[PDB]
Amino acid sequence: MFNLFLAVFPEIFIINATFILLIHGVVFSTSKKYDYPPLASNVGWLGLLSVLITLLLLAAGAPLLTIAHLFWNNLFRRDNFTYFCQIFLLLSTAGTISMCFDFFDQERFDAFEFIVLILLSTCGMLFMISAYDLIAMYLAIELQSLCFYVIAASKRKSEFSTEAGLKYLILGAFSSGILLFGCSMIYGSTGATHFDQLAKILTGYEITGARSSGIFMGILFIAVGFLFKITAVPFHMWAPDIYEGSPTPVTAFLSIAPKISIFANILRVFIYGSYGATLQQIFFFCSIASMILGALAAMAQTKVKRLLAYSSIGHVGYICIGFSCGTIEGIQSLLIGIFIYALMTMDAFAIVLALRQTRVKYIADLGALAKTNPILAITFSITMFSYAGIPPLAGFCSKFYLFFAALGCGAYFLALVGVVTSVIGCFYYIRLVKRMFFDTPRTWILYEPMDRNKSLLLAMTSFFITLFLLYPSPLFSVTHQMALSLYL
Amino acid sequence: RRTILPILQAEEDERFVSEWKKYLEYEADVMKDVPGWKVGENVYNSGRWMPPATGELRPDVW
Amino acid sequence: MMLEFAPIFIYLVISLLVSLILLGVPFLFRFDIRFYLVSILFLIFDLEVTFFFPWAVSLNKIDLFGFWSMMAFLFILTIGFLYEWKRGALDW
Amino acid sequence: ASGWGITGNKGRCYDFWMDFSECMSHCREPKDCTLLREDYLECLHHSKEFQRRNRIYKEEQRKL
Amino acid sequence: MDLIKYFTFSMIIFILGIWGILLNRRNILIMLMSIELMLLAVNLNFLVFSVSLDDMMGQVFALLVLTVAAAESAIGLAIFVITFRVRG
Amino acid sequence: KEISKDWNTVFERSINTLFLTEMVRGLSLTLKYFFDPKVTINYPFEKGPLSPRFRGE
Amino acid sequence: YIAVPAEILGIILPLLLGVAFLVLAERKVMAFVQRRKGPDVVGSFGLLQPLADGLKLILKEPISPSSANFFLFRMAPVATFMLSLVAWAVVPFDYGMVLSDLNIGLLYLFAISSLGVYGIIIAGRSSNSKYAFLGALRSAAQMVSYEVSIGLILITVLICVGSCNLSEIVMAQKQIWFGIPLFPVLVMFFISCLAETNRAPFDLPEAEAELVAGYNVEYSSMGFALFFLGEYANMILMSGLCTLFFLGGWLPILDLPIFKKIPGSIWFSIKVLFFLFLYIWVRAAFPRYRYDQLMGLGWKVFLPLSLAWVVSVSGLLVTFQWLP
Amino acid sequence: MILSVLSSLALVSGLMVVRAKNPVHSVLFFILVFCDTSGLLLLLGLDFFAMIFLVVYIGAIAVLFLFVVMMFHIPLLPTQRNTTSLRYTVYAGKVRSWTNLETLGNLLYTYYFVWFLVSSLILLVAMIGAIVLTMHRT
Amino acid sequence: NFTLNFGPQHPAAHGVLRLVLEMNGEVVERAEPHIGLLHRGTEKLIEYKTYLQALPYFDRLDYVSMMAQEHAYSLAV
Amino acid sequence: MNTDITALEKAQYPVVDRNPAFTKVVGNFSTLDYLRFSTITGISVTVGYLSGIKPGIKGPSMVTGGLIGLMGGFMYAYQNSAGRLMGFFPNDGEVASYQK
Amino acid sequence: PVMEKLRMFVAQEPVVAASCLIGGVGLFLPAVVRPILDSL
Amino acid sequence: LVWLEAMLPLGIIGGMLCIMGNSQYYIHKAYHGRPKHIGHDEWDVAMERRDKKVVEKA
Ligand SMILES: CCCCCCCCCCCCCCCCCC(=O)O[C@@H](COC(=O)CCCCCCCCCCCCCCC)COP(=O)(O)OCC[N+](C)(C)C
Ligand SMILES: CCCCCCCCCCCCCCCCCCCC(=O)O[C@H](COC(=O)CCCCCCCCCCCCCC)COP(=O)(O)OCCN
Repeated sequence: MFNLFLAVFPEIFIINATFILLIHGVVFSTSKKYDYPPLASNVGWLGLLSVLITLLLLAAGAPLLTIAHLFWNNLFRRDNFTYFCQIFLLLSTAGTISMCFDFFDQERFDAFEFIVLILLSTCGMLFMISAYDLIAMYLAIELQSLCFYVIAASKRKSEFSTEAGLKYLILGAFSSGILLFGCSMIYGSTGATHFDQLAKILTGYEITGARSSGIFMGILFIAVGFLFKITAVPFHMWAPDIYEGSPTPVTAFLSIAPKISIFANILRVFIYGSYGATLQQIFFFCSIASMILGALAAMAQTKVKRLLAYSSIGHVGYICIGFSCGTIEGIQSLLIGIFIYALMTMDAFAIVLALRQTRVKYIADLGALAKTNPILAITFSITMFSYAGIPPLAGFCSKFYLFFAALGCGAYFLALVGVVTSVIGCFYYIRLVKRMFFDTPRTWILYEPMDRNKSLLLAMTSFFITLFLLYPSPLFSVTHQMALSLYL
Repeated sequence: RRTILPILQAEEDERFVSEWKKYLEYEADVMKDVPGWKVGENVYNSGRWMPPATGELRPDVW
Repeated sequence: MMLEFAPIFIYLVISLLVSLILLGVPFLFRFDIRFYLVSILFLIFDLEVTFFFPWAVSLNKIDLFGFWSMMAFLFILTIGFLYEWKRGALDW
Repeated sequence: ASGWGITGNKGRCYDFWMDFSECMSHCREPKDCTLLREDYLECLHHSKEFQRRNRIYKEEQRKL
Repeated sequence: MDLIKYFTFSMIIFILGIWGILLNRRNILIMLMSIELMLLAVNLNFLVFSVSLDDMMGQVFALLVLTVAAAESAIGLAIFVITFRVRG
Repeated sequence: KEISKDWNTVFERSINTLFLTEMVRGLSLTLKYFFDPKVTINYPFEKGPLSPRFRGE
Repeated sequence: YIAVPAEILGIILPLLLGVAFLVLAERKVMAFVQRRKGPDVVGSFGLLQPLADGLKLILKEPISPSSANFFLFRMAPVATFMLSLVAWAVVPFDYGMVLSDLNIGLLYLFAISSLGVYGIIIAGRSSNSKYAFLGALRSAAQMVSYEVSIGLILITVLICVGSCNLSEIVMAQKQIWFGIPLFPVLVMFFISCLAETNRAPFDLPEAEAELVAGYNVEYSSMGFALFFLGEYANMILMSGLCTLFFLGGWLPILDLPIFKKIPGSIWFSIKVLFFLFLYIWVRAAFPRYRYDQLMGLGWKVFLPLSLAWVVSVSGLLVTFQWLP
Repeated sequence: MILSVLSSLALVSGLMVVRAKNPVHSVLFFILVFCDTSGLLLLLGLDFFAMIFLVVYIGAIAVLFLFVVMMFHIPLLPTQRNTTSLRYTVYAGKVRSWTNLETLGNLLYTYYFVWFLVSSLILLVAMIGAIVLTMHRT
Repeated sequence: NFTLNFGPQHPAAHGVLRLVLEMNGEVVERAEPHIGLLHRGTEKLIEYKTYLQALPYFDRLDYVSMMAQEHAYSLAV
Repeated sequence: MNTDITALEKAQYPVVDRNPAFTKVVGNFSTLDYLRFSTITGISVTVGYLSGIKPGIKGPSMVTGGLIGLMGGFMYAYQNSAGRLMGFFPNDGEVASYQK
Repeated sequence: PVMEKLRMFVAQEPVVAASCLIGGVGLFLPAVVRPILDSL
Repeated sequence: LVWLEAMLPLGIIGGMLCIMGNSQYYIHKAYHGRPKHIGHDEWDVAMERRDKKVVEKA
């Protein structure tokens, strides 16, 4: 009876710790004895400890978590792919929550509900990766969606935060409605909400032999909703505004934690529920458009957060290249690109949060940064080059293997567009470089020193980026095992 | 109620077979041209029989 | 089994007619947040009632499992309501 | 497909789906018993029966 | 033929909600009603499909969708009243 | 610091404030007067008492 | 199938005259509690007083400019009155003395009660006043708040019987009423029905709405009276709900097979009028309750306690396998 | 014919929702859309959902919207000559026939109980979010 | 903030009471009563009448404690 | 309810009590399980104390961290003990204990 | 000890303490009494 | 004794409450010939339909 729950401890524990943190915060934030203490950093440290403990629980249950798989079959199906995806998403969440501690006390934002909502959205993401049915898929999407709608509008003094939160709300609600309408007809035309039986009724007959106007258009609507979820061009109506308006730690959690889970979800849907080979076309054109428009639009931006938003869109296109070529190498390149992009995004947002102590807004404020803090300047330049794809760094390997996967399937146009978009993409990255090493403005902005957690995370990520090409075997082997575990 | 239905099911079967042979002789009557019509056959390739479908979803509530 | 709603429809039509004939006799002669908060709490604690309704009726069929799942649901909403209570937003 | 009926007895198409799934459980090529898949699909919607009745009504109509 | 009528009615409600949310970029109130209309249309799709197939996975998920609809409406009006506090 | 912290008396007070003992005691008083004879007088037939010193017409 | 309208009229007209005589009973009982007589001159014992009141209200000029869109103000009384009547289409008086036989008929009652909030809201909004609308909104918030306690108590009742059908609920009370074990739950349900109709010490929202304004709004002569009629019909309905659920709906109270001459149709009516008498007693025995503490009470002493009662009933029934 | 007029009136109300002149009338037509939808579900044979639509949509969501608005201002061909008499009724299964409520509760809290707890977590997210944003308490 | 006014006619406010008060929406911030609605003019009338003719004015001042004011006037005399 | 605890990937190691009761696996805690439980609880308590000095809540933070650490360490120890009995873990001790 | 604080809490909040007591009874009956009567 | 005057309006409203039910009961019995069943399930409506058909045939 109780031992049938050995496969859900990494989630039951995080829920219980979330409840304990919420209770402790609400009890001791209104105590007159301590005079309404600012227990946001306390709740944040306890939440980081809880995330570490549930990561330890998840890591040591590799032989476990596959028991009572018949009992849990209707609800979720977790396997080697799900195990690694969860163990990486939880690490990303831990890093994000760790690098935002100074944000709580530097600008006096002691709202512990931020941390509990991070934790609960992370629980929703952990549900999403294990989700193996349309209903659980949609519910796990909605958990993180509502958590982020609440969190984005948390800072209720700036017109950017509120308007960005409202735009995110409306766009996410429309995307969720589109996706749910898509799932409704796939249920209607076949029954069989479960993924296991959805991958068996559609494999029997190809879409070319006979045309089913329900399943095809439901699959199309599901794909459209998912592309809205990851903000893939042309479904990028407000994403730069969302990333600019939202608070910096929120945007740090976004574009890493949500995208990983949504991409795992899209992998599960694409591999099983798609046998008509009609999602190759929708991913093809949309990824090409994302590549081109991200490369051509990030060069015209003068702020920092908008540039990171458009770089995220471009990297989403680069990763989506892997969906068009459906092979083991394509999925391997996709997952490796996701991993490298997650590390580089964490490093870049650590940079942005570091200069947030003095309210950095534009790209010209970080002028002559090689004089005040040379080592931070070097770190930022290295991270920017890693974004660019320069060979002697991580990020070049991901683009390399994505191009290899694209050429493996004979999508020769994908390789050419990838090359040209990379060529333009590196240009404005180097443009960012010039204003930060070479030309010195008349007025210099002075940045106060950083704290230990952000510095440690930044140093670890910087040494990972530079020295990745020396020893990349473990990542490649993890990714090859994960790609094959979708079937066996 | 479980010791009463075999006779009610029996009379329902009688009525249904009466209506079914009437409809079969009606269908064989209209279709004498266009050779290739096998009159009444099981559309189920497995051979299992189910009641004739009607385009009225949930009819047993009104 | 569901023909018993047409009487409701006819009753509603006749009640509307009676209301009309009752109203026609003489003829023939700024913002508060607390309101939003109480509405939200009502919505949240009305969804739980809509969830309770299938649980109570079918509680016989399900022993020691549905009961404990509903108890976990109640515990989650009780944690929510406890956070509601201490934070304020519940008194005027 | 799931097997939980509305009235509380069983899905009217559950037996056909289970027969199809059992055939596919030991058939590495889907073409061998695509007949069962067709039976399950047209058990959901009754497409073929409705087409036949449409043909009957067309034979009625052409007599004009 | 009633399944066709049901599906067409729900689809027209869906496209009408899309129409409502697309036109007025500023109302911010009609958008929420249009989103609710979209959710309503999808709920009717699920329930009608569940009745037609005599399968129960349609009504369970339709009932669960109401929680999402209510939560989205609550958060939407919270953000709306926060936004309105700035102006006027 | 007004305190009533005793194991026995906390139970006694927490019951009176929970079973509406004061409300019931104030409610049963009106029912006593419900069955009691009334004090009114039908004016046109019975007049209220006066005094020889009354000041009228 | 043409027999329905006769039943509809037979349910409607006695309800209206019962509302009139319930107003008369209110006046008379409050008079007797305060050592008075109340309306006695008209009729024999005041029995013709409501008729005189009605004929007086009709024979007056109607103040109906409505100072507004002319539509929303005339539809609010219609909506509240039709709702307070349609809530009566499911009550199982004795055995076949029920108009509609809904297989749920309880979640239906909850829905109908919850829908009876828009009437007062649009009445307040349509009535162009800066305080009447606000008072109507506070009253709506009060009813909305006590709806959840009503629903939890309904769930408590529904757990024991096991089916939503109202007739089966009374059928399940052959052994005991459900009022003997659930007496705290019965008190809670009475207080919630008392506070959800603004007919209680839980009254202040509307009481101050007239004190500070005097109803200097578009006050129709007897078009406004439909609110009063609907409120008293709701009084009667929520008086009968308590004797449907917690008391025996029509079963004899404490009876040996001797007093079988009387039918079950009056066993219901006697309990209904007893609960109405309790309503009047509570009104004329307690002082009014402030809205500041009204909301706090309704949210902090009834929701947690009713939830605890739900939990305890469910746990006790499950433990000993006493479910339906 | 009951379905056609009800669907048409619902469609008209939904159309007037998005092209309304003032938010009050928009919400008023928004209520009528769900009223007609619940009637349509009632015709479909699902009484439970038809009344949950009153309890939730026009019971709490419509009230919430109104509160916010107040302040801050292949088909089978119709030929049926020989089909109304070809209805085969299987009497087995009519004995001990569950309703729309017993069947739903049989498997909502027992087999698919994870999704139920996910919906609970969604409700908790909504409850927390409505408080963090809007507590001015000045 | 709005400034609504009292003056209810039922005897709740003991009648003849006019109260113009400013509230903060729900909480009153300042109440300014407007007395003078019952200024008969007794003080001016007493001067025109004998010490005995002026006694019944004192019954009409505080008309729930009629013999209390007569007591004060008699003691003064 | 119908419960079947059968792992997709079978245990590579000998299995004892394929469905172990809660009390027995709690009673199967070895010295390593107690050590890891203790170190997890101690780390959690230390983090709770250290973090909650700036807000001033030094004791309540300790208690919260202690509760979190107790729950996490107990879950980890139970998982290890179960996987040992289920056979997923090296379990060289109670396989010998089973024989005698 | 905890008894003083618990009793002071019960004195100040009667409804919350009563609700907790009844809920604890209703949760203790099926979690403790039920297994011991299951085994007769 | 003296308090019966207050109970007369209660008696009137109770009597009209009981005739409320009795009216619809007598109307339904008059034309249908039977009182209304407490539980109408699909099985009960199925036998009602079949009984109507067999009575019509006979
Ligand atoms: C049991 C099920 C779960 C129950 C909890 C679930 C809900 C979560 C609630 C978590 C928050 C609860 C936090 C409050 C608990 C009581 C707080 C407390 O005990 O601290 C007391 C007293 O506590 C202590 O003194 C010692 C307590 C800590 C020592 C024990 C550490 C915990 C060890 C392991 C945890 C227990 C074992 C695991 C559970 C069995 C107050 O001391 P101070 O006021 O800080 O001291 C004076 C401060 N000043 C100088 C400024 C005036
Ligand atoms: C014979 C047939 C009669 C049928 C009618 C039923 C009787 C109706 C009698 C009604 C008479 C009184 C009506 C007055 C109406 C207004 C009174 C409300 C006052 C009120 O709400 O007080 C609250 C307590 O009420 C409550 O708590 C009430 C709920 C009762 C709780 C249960 C009490 C015992 C529980 C024991 C359970 C035993 C079973 C365990 C297995 C808390 O008042 P406060 O404000 O001072 O509190 C401080 C917190 N801010």
